[PDB]
Amino acid sequence: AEFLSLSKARIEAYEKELEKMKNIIPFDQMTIEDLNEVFPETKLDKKKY
Amino acid sequence: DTSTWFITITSMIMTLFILFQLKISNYSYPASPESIELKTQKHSTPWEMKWTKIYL
Amino acid sequence: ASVVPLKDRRLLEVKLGELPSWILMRDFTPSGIAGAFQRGYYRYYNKYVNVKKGSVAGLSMVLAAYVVFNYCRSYKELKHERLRKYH
Amino acid sequence: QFQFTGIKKYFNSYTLTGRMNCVLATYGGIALLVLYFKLRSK
Repeated sequence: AEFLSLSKARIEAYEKELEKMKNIIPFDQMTIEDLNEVFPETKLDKKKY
Repeated sequence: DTSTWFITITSMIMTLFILFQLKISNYSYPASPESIELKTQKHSTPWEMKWTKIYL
Repeated sequence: ASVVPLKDRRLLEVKLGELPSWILMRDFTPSGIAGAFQRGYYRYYNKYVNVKKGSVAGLSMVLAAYVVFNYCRSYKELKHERLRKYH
Repeated sequence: QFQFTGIKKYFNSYTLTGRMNCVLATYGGIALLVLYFKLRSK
């Protein structure tokens, strides 16, 4: 029952992730930082191409 | 014309390369957007592997 | 006087080219989607009609301002005028 | 002042070789000398 114990919170955290994923897309012309959660940014000299 | 004496413009050119490194530094690359979709796929697949190991 | 000249360009940008996005400006962004290019249009005759998404009247006013601003410095040198007027 | 920390990570990267305007300053400052000298001898 450890799968029924541990992955139950992993189900609801994935279920809550589907709630915030609806929030981010918003308007077409929405934001330059709210779109900076899914698509990534990094430190200096990461993107080679 | 053949102008002279040069104490002018060249000190007013390097102030300009504080401007152009300010504007062009805030640009966006289309390619970086295709990279963030890759790491989201492998993370939940390993999380499902963490759930498969939670089964096995 | 710095907040005076800075509020000149931010008025001559967001009206006649091109009023950007970043919500808190989202409906302000579509305010440029209709554009004030219909307001900017009537000066030439009609002909620069292509201003819809490559906006001529947004840009061609600054470059028309930078010409007549540089006509003033050249005026002292190329005098040429008689004791009369031209044709 | 914020025309610095936007590009301050860039500066000490490449100004180690890029900020050698002293050779431009020496080739400029010597170029000052011959033109004041020719107008001195007219």
